[PDB]
Amino acid sequence: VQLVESGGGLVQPGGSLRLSCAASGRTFRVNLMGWFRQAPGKGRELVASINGFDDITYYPDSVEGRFTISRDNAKRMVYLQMNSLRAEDTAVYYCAAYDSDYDGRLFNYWGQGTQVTVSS
Amino acid sequence: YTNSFTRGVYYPDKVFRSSVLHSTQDLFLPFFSNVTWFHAIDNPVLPFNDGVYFASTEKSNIIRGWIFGTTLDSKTQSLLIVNNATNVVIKVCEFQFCNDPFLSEFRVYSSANNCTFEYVSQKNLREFVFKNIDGYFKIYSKHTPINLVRDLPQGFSALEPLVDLPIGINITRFQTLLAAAYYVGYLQPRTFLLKYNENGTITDAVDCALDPLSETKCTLKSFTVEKGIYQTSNFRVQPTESIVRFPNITNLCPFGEVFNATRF
Amino acid sequence: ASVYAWNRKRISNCVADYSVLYNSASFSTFKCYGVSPTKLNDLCFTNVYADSFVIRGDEVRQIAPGQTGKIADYNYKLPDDFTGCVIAWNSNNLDSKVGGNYNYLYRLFRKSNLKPFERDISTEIYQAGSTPCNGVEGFNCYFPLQSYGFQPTNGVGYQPYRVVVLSFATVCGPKKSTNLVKNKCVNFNFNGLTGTGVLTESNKKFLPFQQFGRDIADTTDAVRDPQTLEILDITPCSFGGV
Ligand SMILES: *[C@@H]1O[C@H](CO)[C@@H](O)[C@H](O)[C@H]1NC(C)=O
Repeated sequence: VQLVESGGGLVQPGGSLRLSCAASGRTFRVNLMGWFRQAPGKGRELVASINGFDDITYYPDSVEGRFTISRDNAKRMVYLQMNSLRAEDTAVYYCAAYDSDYDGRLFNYWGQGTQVTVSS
Repeated sequence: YTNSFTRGVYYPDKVFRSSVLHSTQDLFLPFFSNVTWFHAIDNPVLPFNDGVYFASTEKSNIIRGWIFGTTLDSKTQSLLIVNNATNVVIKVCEFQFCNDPFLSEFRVYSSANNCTFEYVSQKNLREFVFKNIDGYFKIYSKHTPINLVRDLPQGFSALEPLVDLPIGINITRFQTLLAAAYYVGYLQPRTFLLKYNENGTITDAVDCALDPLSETKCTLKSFTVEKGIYQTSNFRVQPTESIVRFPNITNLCPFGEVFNATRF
Repeated sequence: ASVYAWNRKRISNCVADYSVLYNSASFSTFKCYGVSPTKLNDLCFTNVYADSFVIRGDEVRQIAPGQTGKIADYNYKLPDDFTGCVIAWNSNNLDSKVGGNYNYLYRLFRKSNLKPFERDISTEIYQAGSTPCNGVEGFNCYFPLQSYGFQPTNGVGYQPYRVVVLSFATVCGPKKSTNLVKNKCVNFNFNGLTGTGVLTESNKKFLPFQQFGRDIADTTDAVRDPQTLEILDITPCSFGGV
């Protein structure tokens, strides 16, 4: 299990950006990824969550109508397309891989993280 | 503006009758009534009061469809009928209105919401009748060969039912979509008298509130009346103003010691 | 899909055969609240909703009005005035992977109980203590969902169960067609008609959308059958004095 994140640099407000991270190693018992956002002055936040088994995606009310997440089962890929970028989205984005123990408690793998900046 | 020379009759119910005169009491378009000659060569928003008469005449498929509704916007239920191909469409969601629905341009439906029935399925005048009662939606139509230059021909022929729709959505609006002749008329409760022939088609009709002769024909249940004198109706005068004279004094009734009393 | 993400499908404007539904297969649980299973076909309503979810055997009893539990309070809630049926059956063959099937998950806690017919899809980290947690799971902060221990060797109390709930005019099931008789006066009932008389042929020509036919004094004298579009006549069989 190793989370490697690619993409995400310096963009202009009102633009678009897509980030993709790959998971390689041990097969995950639970099909559940997610995207996290850590503001420089705040803590980790929730951006999107996709299961794939149910093909249902969840977004918070802050970015419900702007952030879209997609997954590629064959390539073990996940994507997060960001549209209508604002100055509040300037933060570091992380990738999360969820696994479960024998008892059933869900685990979480933390990726390296990619820095995303929105500047004029 | 133009009038209507005895045009706009339709089969009331689904009953076969032969060589018999009948009396019906539902909504029609009164004979010799003023209509609006809308010309688009443009599409306003017209109200919907109990029924609408529609007609058009063009050598090319300028007319496309209609956009019904009650508070037309992206916030309530609606209805949409268009013909952009060899197929028709029906929907009860719409909710994508705009200020210029002129439409392979299809810039009408910007959005979508909770949807319903999917009846997506299969010059000259083309007259239509629309009415929405008892929670059902009914339409009528007919097509006839025609040659004219200004308004409309003479003669008449009834319209036959086409479809039905259990929509249940209130309608208080009406629009149109083009791509020539486009008339509009309204409906009103009247009483008629229709004549059937042997095969079962309406071939003549007379009204009951047009002229005294028509009243006599309706009261005698015939199309020919012999010489004489007849009793037709009654005559009375309606009031004009109102008088509500009442006593003079003013003082509020004491109910506190009755209702809000301390000790009973 | 899982119980925490139960799927809902709407049924309307079509013919449903309720009796055949029970006879298609064998269901271990079949409980109807406010609906008579015998007269299941003898109903005519407007809105039909089929909510379905996967739980274990011991959580089956929680799918009922006025029930409490993890699933009843955090995954799916049934209103106290529920008018429908609950159908469940074991799914240890096709819906049970060999060894701790982790595809199915369920919710364990929330900030408040779920309203009836409400689905929760949020994956926000639950704060179970005074120590705050910002997008990080750990002490006093656990994921709202946990994986099911679905194993083929598990007991029937933990074996997976797919449950279908039916929640309730355009939805009804008609039946009872019959052949036709001629030249003998019988009792007939077409669609919305009743009367006694003999039926013979006729030479009348109808129109492509007419069904009945009335003479003077409003009495039926011609009927079109809704199976072969053949015209018919109606005369009453004899009566008289003695
Ligand atoms: C219509 O009526 C004419 C005579 O008025 C008759 O010759 C014809 O056969 C009829 N059409 C039918 C019965 O379909």
